[PDB]
Amino acid sequence: VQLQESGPGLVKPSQSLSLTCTVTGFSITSDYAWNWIRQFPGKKLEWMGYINFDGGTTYNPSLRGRISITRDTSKNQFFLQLRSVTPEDTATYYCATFYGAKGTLDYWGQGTSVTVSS
Amino acid sequence: VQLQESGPGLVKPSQSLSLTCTVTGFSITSDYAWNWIRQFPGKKLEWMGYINFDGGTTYNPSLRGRISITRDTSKNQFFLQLRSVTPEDTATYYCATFYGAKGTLDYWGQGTSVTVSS
Amino acid sequence: DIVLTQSPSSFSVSLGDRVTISCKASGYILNRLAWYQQKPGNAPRLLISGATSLETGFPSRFSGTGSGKDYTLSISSLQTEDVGTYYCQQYWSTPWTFGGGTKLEIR
Amino acid sequence: DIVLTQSPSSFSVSLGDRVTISCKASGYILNRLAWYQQKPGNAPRLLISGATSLETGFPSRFSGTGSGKDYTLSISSLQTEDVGTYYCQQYWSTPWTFGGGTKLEIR
Amino acid sequence: AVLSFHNICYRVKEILSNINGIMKPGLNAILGPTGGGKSSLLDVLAARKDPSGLSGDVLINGAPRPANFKCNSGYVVQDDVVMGTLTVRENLQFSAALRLATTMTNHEKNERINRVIQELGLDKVADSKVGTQFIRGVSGGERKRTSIGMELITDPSILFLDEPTTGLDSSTANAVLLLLKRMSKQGRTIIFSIHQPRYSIFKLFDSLTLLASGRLMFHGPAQEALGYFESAGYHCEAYNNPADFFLDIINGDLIEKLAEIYVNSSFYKETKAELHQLSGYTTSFCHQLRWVSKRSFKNLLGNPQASIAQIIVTVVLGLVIGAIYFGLKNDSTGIQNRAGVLFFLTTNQCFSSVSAVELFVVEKKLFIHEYISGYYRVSSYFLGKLLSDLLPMRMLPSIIFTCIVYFMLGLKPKADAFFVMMFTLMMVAYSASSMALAIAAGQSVVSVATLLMTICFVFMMIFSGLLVNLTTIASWLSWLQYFSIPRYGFTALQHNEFLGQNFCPGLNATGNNPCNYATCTGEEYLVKQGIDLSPWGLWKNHVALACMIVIFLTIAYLKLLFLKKY
Amino acid sequence: AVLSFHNICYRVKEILSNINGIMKPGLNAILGPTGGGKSSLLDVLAARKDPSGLSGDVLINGAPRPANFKCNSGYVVQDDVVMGTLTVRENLQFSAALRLATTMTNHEKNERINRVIQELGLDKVADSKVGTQFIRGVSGGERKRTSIGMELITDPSILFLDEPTTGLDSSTANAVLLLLKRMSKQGRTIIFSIHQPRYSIFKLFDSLTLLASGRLMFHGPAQEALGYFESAGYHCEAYNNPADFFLDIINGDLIEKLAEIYVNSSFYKETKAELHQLSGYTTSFCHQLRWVSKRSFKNLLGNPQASIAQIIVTVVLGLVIGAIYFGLKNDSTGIQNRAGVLFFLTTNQCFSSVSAVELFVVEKKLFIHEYISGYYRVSSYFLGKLLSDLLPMRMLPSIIFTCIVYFMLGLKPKADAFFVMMFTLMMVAYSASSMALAIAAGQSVVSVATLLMTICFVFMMIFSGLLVNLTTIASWLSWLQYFSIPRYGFTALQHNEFLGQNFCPGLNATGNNPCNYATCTGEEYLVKQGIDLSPWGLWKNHVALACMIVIFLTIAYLKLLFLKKY
Ligand SMILES: COc1ccc2c3c([nH]c2c1)[C@H](CC(C)C)N1C(=O)[C@H](CCC(=O)OC(C)(C)C)NC(=O)[C@@H]1C3
Ligand SMILES: COc1ccc2c3c([nH]c2c1)[C@H](CC(C)C)N1C(=O)[C@H](CCC(=O)OC(C)(C)C)NC(=O)[C@@H]1C3
Ligand SMILES: *[C@@H]1O[C@H](CO)[C@@H](O[C@@H]2O[C@H](CO)[C@@H](O)[C@H](O)[C@H]2NC(C)=O)[C@H](O)[C@H]1NC(C)=O
Ligand SMILES: *[C@@H]1O[C@H](CO)[C@@H](O[C@@H]2O[C@H](CO)[C@@H](O)[C@H](O)[C@H]2NC(C)=O)[C@H](O)[C@H]1NC(C)=O
Ligand SMILES: CC(C)CCC[C@@H](C)[C@H]1CC[C@H]2[C@@H]3CC=C4C[C@@H](O)CC[C@]4(C)[C@H]3CC[C@]12C
Ligand SMILES: CC(C)CCC[C@@H](C)[C@H]1CC[C@H]2[C@@H]3CC=C4C[C@@H](O)CC[C@]4(C)[C@H]3CC[C@]12C
Ligand SMILES: CC(C)CCC[C@@H](C)[C@H]1CC[C@H]2[C@@H]3CC=C4C[C@@H](O)CC[C@]4(C)[C@H]3CC[C@]12C
Ligand SMILES: CC(C)CCC[C@@H](C)[C@H]1CC[C@H]2[C@@H]3CC=C4C[C@@H](O)CC[C@]4(C)[C@H]3CC[C@]12C
Ligand SMILES: CC(C)CCC[C@@H](C)[C@H]1CC[C@H]2[C@@H]3CC=C4C[C@@H](O)CC[C@]4(C)[C@H]3CC[C@]12C
Ligand SMILES: CC(C)CCC[C@@H](C)[C@H]1CC[C@H]2[C@@H]3CC=C4C[C@@H](O)CC[C@]4(C)[C@H]3CC[C@]12C
Ligand SMILES: CC(C)CCC[C@@H](C)[C@H]1CC[C@H]2[C@@H]3CC=C4C[C@@H](O)CC[C@]4(C)[C@H]3CC[C@]12C
Ligand SMILES: CC(C)CCC[C@@H](C)[C@H]1CC[C@H]2[C@@H]3CC=C4C[C@@H](O)CC[C@]4(C)[C@H]3CC[C@]12C
Ligand SMILES: CC(C)CCC[C@@H](C)[C@H]1CC[C@H]2[C@@H]3CC=C4C[C@@H](O)CC[C@]4(C)[C@H]3CC[C@]12C
Ligand SMILES: CC(C)CCC[C@@H](C)[C@H]1CC[C@H]2[C@@H]3CC=C4C[C@@H](O)CC[C@]4(C)[C@H]3CC[C@]12C
Repeated sequence: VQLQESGPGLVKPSQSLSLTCTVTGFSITSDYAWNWIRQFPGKKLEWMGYINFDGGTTYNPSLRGRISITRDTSKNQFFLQLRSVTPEDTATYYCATFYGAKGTLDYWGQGTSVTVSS
Repeated sequence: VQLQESGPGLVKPSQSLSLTCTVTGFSITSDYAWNWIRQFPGKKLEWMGYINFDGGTTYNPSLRGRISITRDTSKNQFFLQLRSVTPEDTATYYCATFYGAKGTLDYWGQGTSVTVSS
Repeated sequence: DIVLTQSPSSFSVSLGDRVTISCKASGYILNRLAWYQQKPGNAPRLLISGATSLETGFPSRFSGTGSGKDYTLSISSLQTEDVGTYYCQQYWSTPWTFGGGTKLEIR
Repeated sequence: DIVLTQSPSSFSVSLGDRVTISCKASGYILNRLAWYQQKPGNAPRLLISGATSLETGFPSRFSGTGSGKDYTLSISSLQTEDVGTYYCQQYWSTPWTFGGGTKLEIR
Repeated sequence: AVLSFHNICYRVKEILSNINGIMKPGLNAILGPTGGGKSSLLDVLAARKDPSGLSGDVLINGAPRPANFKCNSGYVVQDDVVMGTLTVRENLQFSAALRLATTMTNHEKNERINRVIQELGLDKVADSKVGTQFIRGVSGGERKRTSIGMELITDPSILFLDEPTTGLDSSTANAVLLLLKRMSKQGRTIIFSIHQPRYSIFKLFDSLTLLASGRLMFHGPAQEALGYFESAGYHCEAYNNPADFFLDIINGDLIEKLAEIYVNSSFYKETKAELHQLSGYTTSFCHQLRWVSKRSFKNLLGNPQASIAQIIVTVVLGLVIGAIYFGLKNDSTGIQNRAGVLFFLTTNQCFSSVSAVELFVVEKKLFIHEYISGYYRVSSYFLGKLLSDLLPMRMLPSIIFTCIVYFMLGLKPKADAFFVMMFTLMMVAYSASSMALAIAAGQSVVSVATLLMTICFVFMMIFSGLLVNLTTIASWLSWLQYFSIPRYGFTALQHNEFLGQNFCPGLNATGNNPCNYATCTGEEYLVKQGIDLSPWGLWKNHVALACMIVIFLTIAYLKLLFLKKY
Repeated sequence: AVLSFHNICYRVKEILSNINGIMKPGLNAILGPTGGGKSSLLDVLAARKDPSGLSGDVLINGAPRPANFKCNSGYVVQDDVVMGTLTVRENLQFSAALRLATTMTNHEKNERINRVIQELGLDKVADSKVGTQFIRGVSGGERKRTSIGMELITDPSILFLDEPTTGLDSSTANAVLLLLKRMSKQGRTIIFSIHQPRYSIFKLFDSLTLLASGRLMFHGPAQEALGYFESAGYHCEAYNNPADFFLDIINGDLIEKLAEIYVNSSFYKETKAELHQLSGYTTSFCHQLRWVSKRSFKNLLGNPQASIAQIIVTVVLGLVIGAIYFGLKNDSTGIQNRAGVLFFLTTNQCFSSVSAVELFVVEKKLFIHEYISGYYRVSSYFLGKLLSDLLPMRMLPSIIFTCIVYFMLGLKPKADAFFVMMFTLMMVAYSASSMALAIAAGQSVVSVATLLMTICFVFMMIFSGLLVNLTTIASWLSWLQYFSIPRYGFTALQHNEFLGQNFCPGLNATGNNPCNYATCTGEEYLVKQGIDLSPWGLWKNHVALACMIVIFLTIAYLKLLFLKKY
C-alpha cells in the first residue's frame, strides 16, 4: 500500500544487482503479489517477476536463471537479485502490487535508477 | 433494484396460482438472476426457483413439475405459475434478486400473502 | 441436499448483553454462508455475507466467524433495534436452504 | 508470448479536441486489457481496467472499448493535464507484456 | 501336356541340388520327407517361386514357360481359401467372372459352372454354405472339391496340388484321389505332393518322384520303385507299405550315397536322354472392383455376428452415456461434463477403430493366391474392400451415437451443430481406421498390430487437450500434439459446443469480467485451452484429418504393392 | 499287474456299449478310428473319468481299484505338460518332491532321479532347458521321454499313454516305442492308445484292442488279428499295413454287424470265461506351497522377456509423463494437469493389470493333471502362484512410477504423501489383478476374458470422477459409483495432493472468497467433486479396495475348487 525502493545506484558489469522494497500500510504475507518492473531508456516497460503472499515466485522467461526474488517478513521487505549484469540492463526499477481479483498493478513505487558502467 | 409483487390473494385448491413481479431501476435481461421465495406460517423460508438474465431457469426439486417461471422483457416483468395448488402452500411470497458474483439475495420485494381455501 | 440447523430456536437477553447464534451444516460450505435479519412485517434483510463480511448499513457490532460446518454470528452490546429473527442461508449448492430461524427476546 | 502493438507511436492534438489510441494484440485477450498513464518523472498510474471500467480518481472523459484483439482508449475534450505517455497492458498470460507507448503532444 | 524339368538348382543356401524329369498326362506324385524339396519342386514347376534363384530349364511341349502360364494353369492350395460364408455356386461364379473372358455371356459362364459341378459331384450341395465358425457348412471332403472346381473353371491342361489329402480322413482322401484319377483319364496332367500315403492311394499313381534333402533318390513310374529298391540292396517285408518303406530307407530303418546311386541308375540315364532329345489384364478395372465389392458385402452380411455386435454395443453405450450425462446444466459443472463426454466419444471412436486391423490380415493368403493367379490388380481389390467393409461400418456408429446422445444430453440445439458433430465423429473414425490399415497391412498376426495401435492411441490421448493443457508443454515437445487425431476431433467438438454458452448463473460475464479467475464463458475456456475462435479454427482440424486419411491409405497401398507375393 | 475290465458301459447318450478284456504285463494297444472309444476306454481304465456314468467293473489282481490308484499309476498326456523353462533335472526334482514321501532323504530322491535319467537315456541333456518360444530347447523326441520320467519317478506298476507318437516323426516314434518295449520287459504293464501306426510299430505289440463307434471289434493278441480278419470273410493284399487294413474294414474299404461277429467269436468267449473266473495328502501344506512358489519364480526369471518388458514400459512411460507434466504450476492450469496426471496413472494401473488373465489360463491343463495325480491341494497352488508371480510384478511398477514422476512433476513434498501415493497405486493394481483372476479363473481362452475386463474398466473409468461429476448423477444410478476401483484410487490421490494448495496467484482465497465462482483452493475443488475432507475420507477408499481384493481372491478360489477336473 506504500512501497519504497532502495539499493545501489551504480554497478560493475557481470557482478550483481540487489534492490530492496519496503512495504508500509500492509503485510506482504497476507493477500497480494509483489512484482518488479523495469523501464529502459527509450521508454519500454518490462515485467521481470513477482513473489506471492505464500512465498511462491514466478519469473519472466527472458531472464533465464539471472533473477531471484526473496522476502523477509520480519520487517516486511522483498528483495530483487539480478546476477551477471550487462550494460544493457541499465534502467529504472519499480516495485509494484498485484491484487489478482482485479488483475492490475494498482500501487507502484517511486522508482530507482540503476546505471551499469565501468 | 426495485421490485413489486402482485397477484390474486385467494385461490381455489388444485387450480393454479399466478404472481407477477415488476422491476424498476434495472433491466431483467442485463445482469442478475430473479428468484421466488415463500415463507410459511410458522416462519420457515423455502427457495422455489429463479430465472436467469438469459432466459434460463432453475427450480427446487421439492416442487416437481408444479412450478414454471416466465418473463416479459417488453415491460420488465417476471411471472411465477404454481399449478395444482393445495392448502399447504398457503404462504407469503417474495421476489428477490441474486447477483452471483457475491452470491446473496440482496434486494427483496414487499411480499404478498396467498391463502388457499374453499 | 444440505440442511442447516440452528440449535437455539429462541433466546432471551437484555440490553448491553452479548449474544451468540450458531448454524451447523450437514456438509462442507466453505464460508458460503449468509445471515439475514427479519423484523415483524418486513422482508428479510441481508446482514452478513461470506460468513465474515459485513454489509454496508449495519453497525460494527455484528460479527461472523466459522469454518467447515460450524458458523456463528456474534452480537456484542445488543440494542433494541436488534431484536428479531435471524436466518442462516447457504449458497453453495443450487437448492439454496435456509435455517429454521432464531428469535431474540428482551428480559 | 503475446505482443501488444500501438500503431500511433506519437500524436498531435489541441485542447478540446478528441483523440483515440489503439492497441492490437497478437492473441485473444478477453478484455484483460489495462491502460496506464505516465507523466515525466513519475511512475505509471492505472487509468483503465477491464478495457471498459474506469478507475476512481479520473474524470469521465476517458473511455475504453474493444473486443478480441482490438482495443481503443478514447479521450474526448482533452485538457492539458492529460498530456503524457499511455501504455496498454495485458494480464491474461503470466508473462505480462506492455505496449510500446504513445506520446501525446499539444499544437 | 508334358512338363520337363532339366538341371533344376534353386538357391535361396540351396534347397534343390540337381533334379531332372518329365511329367506326362496322368497322375504324377512327389514324395519324400518334409525337409526335402517335396513342396519346393512343386512351386518351382508351378512358377510360384522367385526365378532369381532358379538355374535349370522348365519346358512344356518343347517351349519354355510363357508369362501366360499361371493364368492357364491351376494351383490348389493345401489349406482352404474358399469363402466359407458364400455358397458352392457363388465361389465358382466369382472365380468365373474374373478368370474367364468378358467376351463370353453369363449364360456360357453358368453352363461352365454347371458342367464343373456335375463333374465334381456337388449337385446336392451347390446351394449350401461352405461353412465358417458361426455358420454350419459342408464336410471337409467337399470343400476341397469346391477349391478344385474354382481352378477347373478355366479348364486348364496342367493342375498342381499341394498335399490334397493332408487334414482329410482316410475314406475322404481315397474318394478325392479316385476323383483326381478320373479327371486325369480325360487328358489332364495332374501333379501333386502327398505326405506318407496308404497303399490304396499308392496303387493309383502313374509316375513317382522321390526327393530327400534336396536330392533326387528316384524318378520314374511309381510301380517300379519297389523293384528298384529291391535290386538296389534293400528288401521290403510283407504287409509293409512301399511309401512307408521308402521313408524308412531315407531315415535309416547317406544322402549323397543315394543321390550317387540314382545318378548311376538307368532311370537317370533315360531322363537325361529324353531331356537332351527335346532341348538339344484380362478384365477391366470397374468389373474387378464391382465383383470384389459384391463378394465382400456378401461376406459382411453373411457374418451378422461381428457386425451386428458393434451396432448393439454402440446403441447400448449411447443410451448409458445419455442416462449418465442427462440434462447438462449451465452451471459450475457444465464445463466438466461437456468436456468429459466429448473426450469419451472421441477416444471411443479411435479405440473402436482397432478392429480394422482384421481387414487385410484375415484374408492375406487368399489375396496373394488370387493376385498371382491373375484375378485382379491391387488397386481394385484395395478400393473394393474399402468400399464394402470400412465405409458403411464406420459411417453408421457415428450417426447412431449422435442421434441418440445429442438430444438426451441437451447440447447446442442447432442443425448445423448436429451435422458438424456427426461429420467430425465420422472423420475421426475414418482416420483411425486408415492408420490401423497402414500399420497392419501386409502383416499376418493381429497381436502386434493391436498392441502398437493401442500404444499410439494412448499417447495421442495424452496429447488431446484434457489431461494436460497444451499451452504449458515445453517447446521442444509441444510439436507432438500435431500427430494426434483425438486432438483435432476433440477441438472441433469443443469449438462447436462451447461458443455461445454461459456457465455462471446470475453473472453477465460476456459483457465484462468482474473477477479475473472465474471462467464464466465458453470463449474463455476455449482460449485457455489454446483453441482459436475463428471459423477456420474449426475447419482446420477437419482438413488435418483428411490429409491423414489420404496419407495412411496411401501407405497401406504401398505396403500391399511391394509385398512379397512369392 | 493285470487290469481286467468287465461289461464296461459309460454314458455321458452313450460312448461305450459293452467292452470286456484283460491286460497283462507287456505292451497293450488300443486302436481304432477317432470317433470310437479309443481314448475313452483309456480314461476309464485310468480312473480319469467321472464314475457316475460308469457301469461295469474294473479290477486289478482280483481287487477293485482303490482310491490310492491314480497316485500309484502313471498317466502320460498326449501333448507336453513339461515346464519348457526348467531343465530336464528340475522337472524331475519337482515331480519327486511332491509325488514321493517326505520320509525319504534328498539323497534318495536324487538317486531315484539319476536312475530314471539313466534308464531313459537323458544323461547328456539332463541340464539343458526343455524349451519355450524364446528359449531354444531339446527336440520333441526327448520332451516325451522327460514327461515319461516325471511319471516313472514313483516307479508305478501300470503306465497309461495317450497317443505317445502323435506329433512325433517316424524315426522318433520308433525309438520311443522301442524304449517303451524295453521298459515293459522289466515287468511293467504299459497301456497306450495309438493313431494309425506303421508295421514297424505294430510288430512290437503284445495285445491289441480294436474299438470302433463304442463297439469292440476285436480283443486279443495283436499278432492274431490278421488271422481273425482273414477267417472272418476278408483278405489283405501284400504290402498293406494291417493297422491300415483294420481301419479300411471299419470305414468300408455295419457297426452292429462286426460287434455281433465278435460277440460270437472265440476271443469273446475266452475273455468272458476269464472275467467270470476271477470275479465269479501325501505331504504338508508348507512343503507344497514352497515348491510351487520356487517353480513359479524359476519360470518367471527364466522368461525374462514378458517381465522385463513391463518394467521397461513402466520406466519409459514414467519418464514421458514426467517430461510432459514437468514443473506443475500453482496457477489456473495446475488443477487440470494434476487431475489429469493422477487419472492417467490410476487408469493405466487398472488397464495394465489385464495381463493377470494369463496367470491361471496358460497352465490350466498342467494344474488339472497335477491335481488329479495328487501333487498338491488347490489352496497351496493358488497361494504359491499368487505369492510368486502377482505380488512382486505388481508391487514394482508402482514404486518405479512414483519414484520417477513424483519429483519431476513437483507434487506435495512430504514423505507421508509420497508413501501414501505409492501404497494407493499398489492397492489399485492388486485389486484390478484380483478382479481379472476372478473373471478368468477356470476358463481356457484369453480373448473373452480380456474383452470383458476392458469393458468393465471402461465403465469404471466413466464413474471415476473426472469425465462426469458424481454429484450430478441421478439417484437411481449414482450407486454404481461404488463399483469402481479407479474411483477409490483417484479420490485418494486427489485428497493427498490437493489439500493445502493455492491456485489463484495474488489472492488469499483460504481466508475468504471474494468471488463465488473462482475455485481458488484445493478444498473447494475436492468438495465440488464430492470428496470428504476428513482423514477418514482418505483411508475409507483404501479399505474399500482391500475388501474388493479379498472378495475377488475368494471367488477365484471357488472357481478353481468347483472346476471340473475330469
Ligand atoms: C476412453 O478410453 C478408452 C480405452 C479403451 C477402450 C475400448 C473401447 N472404448 C475405450 C475407451 C471399446 C469398447 C467399449 C465400447 C466398452 N473397444 C471396442 O469397441 C473394440 C471392439 C468391440 C467388440 O467387438 O466387442 C463386442 C462385445 C464383441 C461387440 N475392442 C477394444 O479393444 C476397444 C477398448
Ligand atoms: C487412460 O486410458 C487408457 C486406455 C488404454 C490403455 C492401455 C494401457 N494404458 C491405457 C490407458 C497399457 C499400455 C500403456 C502403458 C502404453 N496396456 C497394457 O499395459 C497391456 C499390456 C502391456 C504390454 O504387454 O506391452 C508390451 C510392450 C508387450 C510390454 N495392454 C493393453 O491393452 C493396455 C492398453
Ligand atoms: C450483457 O451486457 C451487454 C452490455 O454490457 C449487453 O449487450 C448490450 O446491450 C445493450 C442494450 O441491448 C446494447 O445497447 C449494447 O450495444 C450491447 N453491448 C454489447 C457489447 O452487445 C447484453 O445484452 C448483456 N447480456 C445479455 C444476455 O443480454
Ligand atoms: C490469509 O488470511 C488469513 C486471515 O484472513 C491469515 O490467517 C490469519 O493470520 C493472522 C495473523 O497471522 C492471525 O491472527 C489469524 O488468526 C489468522 N486467521 C486464520 C483463519 O488463520 C493467513 O495468514 C492468510 N494467508 C497466508 C498464506 O498467510
Ligand atoms: C448410410 C450408410 C450405412 C450407407 C453406406 C452405403 C453402402 C450400403 C453402399 C456403399 C457402396 C455400396 C456397394 C457399391 C457396389 C456394389 C456392387 C453391386 O454389384 C452389389 C452392391 C454393392 C456391393 C454395393 C452395396 C452397398 C454399398 C456397400
Ligand atoms: C448424412 C451424412 C452422411 C452427412 C455427413 C456430412 C454432412 C452432415 C456435412 C457435409 C457438408 C457439411 C456442411 C458444409 C457447410 C455448412 C454451412 C455452414 O453455414 C454450417 C455448417 C454446414 C451446414 C456443414 C454441416 C455438416 C455438413 C452438412
Ligand atoms: C502425440 C504423439 C506422441 C502420437 C504418436 C505419434 C507417432 C508416434 C505415430 C503417429 C502415426 C504413427 C505411424 C502410422 C503409420 C506408420 C506406417 C507403418 O508402415 C510403420 C509405422 C508408422 C510409421 C507409424 C509409426 C508411429 C507414428 C508415426
Ligand atoms: C505419417 C504421418 C504422421 C504423416 C504426417 C501427417 C501429419 C503429421 C500432417 C499431415 C497433414 C498436416 C496438417 C495439414 C494442415 C494443417 C493446417 C495448418 O494451418 C496447421 C498445420 C496442419 C494442422 C498440419 C499438421 C501436420 C499434419 C496433420
Ligand atoms: C477425400 C478423403 C476422405 C480422402 C479420400 C482418399 C481416397 C479417395 C484415396 C486415398 C489413397 C488413394 C489411392 C492411392 C493410390 C492409388 C494407385 C493408382 O494407380 C490407382 C488409384 C489409387 C488406388 C488411389 C485411389 C484413391 C485413394 C484410395
Ligand atoms: C520389492 C519387491 C519386488 C519384493 C517382492 C518379494 C519377492 C521377491 C519375494 C516374495 C515371496 C518370495 C518367495 C517366497 C518363497 C520362496 C521359496 C524358496 O524355496 C525359493 C524362493 C521363493 C520362491 C521366494 C522368492 C522371492 C519372493 C517371490
Ligand atoms: C516399501 C513399500 C512396500 C511400503 C508401502 C506401504 C507403506 C509405504 C505404507 C504402510 C503403512 C502406511 C503408513 C501408515 C500410517 C502413517 C502415519 C500418518 O501420520 C501418515 C501416513 C503414514 C506414514 C502411512 C504412509 C504409507 C505407509 C507407510
Ligand atoms: C461403475 C460400474 C458400472 C462398473 C461395472 C461394475 C460391474 C458391472 C462389474 C464390477 C465387478 C464385476 C464382477 C467381477 C467378478 C465376477 C465373478 C465372475 O465369476 C463372473 C463375473 C463377475 C460377477 C463380474 C461381473 C461384472 C461386475 C459385477
Ligand atoms: C463382486 C463385488 C462387487 C462385491 C461387492 C464389493 C463392493 C460393491 C463392496 C465391497 C466392500 C464395500 C465397501 C466397504 C466399506 C465401505 C466404507 C463405507 O463408509 C462406505 C461404503 C464402502 C466404500 C463399501 C462400498 C461397497 C464395497 C466396495
Ligand atoms: C490383506 C489384504 C491385502 C487381503 C489378503 C487376502 C488373502 C491373504 C486372502 C484372500 C482369499 C484368502 C483365501 C480364501 C480361502 C482359502 C481356503 C482355506 O481352506 C485356506 C486359505 C485360503 C486359500 C485363503 C488364504 C488367504 C487368502 C488368499
